[PDB]
This record gives sequence, C-alpha cells and structure tokens, in this order.
Amino acid sequence: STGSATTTPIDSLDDAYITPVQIGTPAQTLNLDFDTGSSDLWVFSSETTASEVDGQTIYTPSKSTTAKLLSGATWSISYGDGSSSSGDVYTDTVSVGGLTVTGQAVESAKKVSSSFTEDSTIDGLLGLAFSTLNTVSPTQQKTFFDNAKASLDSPVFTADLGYHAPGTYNFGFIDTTAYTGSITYTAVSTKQGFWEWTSTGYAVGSGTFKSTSIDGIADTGTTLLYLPATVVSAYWAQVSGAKSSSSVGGYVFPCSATLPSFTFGVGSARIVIPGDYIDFGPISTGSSSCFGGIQSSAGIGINIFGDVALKAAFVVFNGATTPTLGFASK
Ligand SMILES: COc1cccc2c1CNC2
Ligand SMILES: COc1cccc2c1CNC2
Repeated sequence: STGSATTTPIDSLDDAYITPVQIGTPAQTLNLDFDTGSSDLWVFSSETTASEVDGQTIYTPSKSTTAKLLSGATWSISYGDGSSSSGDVYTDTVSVGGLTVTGQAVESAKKVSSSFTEDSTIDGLLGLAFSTLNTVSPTQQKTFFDNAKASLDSPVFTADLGYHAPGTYNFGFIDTTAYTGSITYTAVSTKQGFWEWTSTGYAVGSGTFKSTSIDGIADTGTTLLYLPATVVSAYWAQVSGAKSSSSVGGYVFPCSATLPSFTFGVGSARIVIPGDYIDFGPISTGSSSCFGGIQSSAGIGINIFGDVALKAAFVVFNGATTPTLGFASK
C-alpha cells in the first residue's frame, strides 16, 4: 500500500504545515502537524478543557463506531518550546492520503498549553520520530508510520515541504518526479529516538564550503534551522545590521536586507537554502526589524534541521531495518 497527502502552510510565514487526517468511522477529518521530532499522535477532542479550545476541529470518540478506549492509558508530552499537552487514549482507524491503519493509538487531549489553544489552525500532532519516544503509559504505543510500515510497498515516507506553498507527504514510495538529480543517503542514529544525522558542513552565500561535522535532527515540527553559534554567527555577519537580540530571543535583521543563501552538506552533495527562506518577517506588526530563520542551537542542546532546511529538499525518511535519511534538491 501507499499514501499521499498534501501538506499546507498554516500562515504566510510557513510557521508550520498541516495535513488532513481521517480518524474514526464515519471519518472525522482533522488537520494535524506531522512532526518527525516526536512520536505521539494527539488531537483536540470532545474531552479537551473547553476554555482551552478556540477554533480547532475536535475528535469526538463517542461518534466513532471503531473507537475503543485504551483502558488505563494516559499520555503527557512537553515540546522543545515548553508547550505541553496530556490526556487519555483511544484506538481507532486512521487514514492519511488513502493509507489506512486500524488500531492506531489516538491520544485525546484533556489539557493543552496556551500556544496550542492560540493556534486555531492545528488540530493536533502526528508524530513520525521513532516509537521509543512515544509517551503513552503504562503501555507505549507505536507511531502511524510504524503501524503502517509492514503494509507499505517500501518502508519509507517522504517530506516535500513547500516554500510559501503546499507540499506533500508520501508513504510507501519515492516519487521520482518530485526531485532533481539524485538522492544522497546518509546514516541515522536512532539512539535518542530522532532522525539524527551528521551534515558534512556549510557555506554562506557564494562563500567557500566549510567541511565540518554537524550532528542534528531532521524535524518537520520545528519551524527554523538551529545550528552551532559559530555557524550562525558566520551567516549573520554577511547581513548588514543583523544582530542577536536577547530581548527578541534571537538574531534579527533589517527588513530591507536581501539575505544570502545557506548551503548544508549531505555527504558529498549540497542542499542550498535560498535567502528568502530565511526571512521570517517583522518581529512585531509594522516593525522594520525582521526575525531570522537561522538561529543558534546553543541553548537547546541539539542542532535542529527544521522546516527552513527541510523545505529546500526532497527528504526520504527510510525506515528499513537500518534507518537512513535521503536528501535531494528539487
Ligand atoms: C528544544 O527543542 C527540541 C529539543 C530536543 C528535541 C526536539 C526539540 C524540538 N523537536 C524535537
Ligand atoms: C511540534 O509542534 C509544536 C511544538 C511546540 C509547540 C507548538 C507546535 C505546534 N504549534 C505549537
């Protein structure tokens, strides 16, 4: 089997991407944030504290003839920004782009933190990291991809995020029309439960490529590109007036600037992020200071190849017995 679903930016900045997912019988369609940096499929639901729902579409398990409470199971998760959610668990039928999993753990939110409430466009998350990170207790649950894998034509999914435009998540096959050149594959460590890999270096604009190993994670659920302070300083030094602002929380730059591109290495291959992808717009409405899309990882403890990087590539998440990642230009 295979599946194919369109993923759409939630706003004009590509702050996140939502993909429609069918849950239950009859189907209830929710728009979920596919997150290769976590491993829980959780949704706003009829159980979510009412004051914490503000426009999201909710899953109502009582209206699904295939929903079954997973007795005794609870979940609770905290994300990189300090946001969080928690609740109980059902199993139900879940379909993505024509690919159906029965008995998928659907984690029903009883509580969500303010950043989730305030984003009416995201009805939940669909985790695509390794199932060892799933937070369900006392019986850990498998991700949608893990549950589908044996049925797929090939044990893979691909992320093809758009720049200010829709893109695609495919399950079970590699669309050879979706990229240019060849896909370069690189080793993955699953020891932290992430799609963790080592980039071979970087270049800023038309500058020379610096060969240096940068370990990081391929994370569709993080907006920006977080890299070591040395790398990020080298990038923003090429932008007149750019500076790191503690009050804003990162590098900012004059909105009048034209940003240089940023290249990262995948083995001997190179992925080029155009400068426009690094512009995240005014820090507040009407400001002439703009927020940068490349930021320091120094406070985070890990480098993160988020959407800014991933959207410049066609990305293969290969879930074979020995997982690997593939990147192609497009
Ligand atoms: C602080 O941010 C982190 C840190 C570790 C792992 C992840 C994130 C975001 N998604 C996965
Ligand atoms: C992984 O996705 C995350 C992570 C943290 C906070 C938020 C999202 C989506 N909107 C708020």
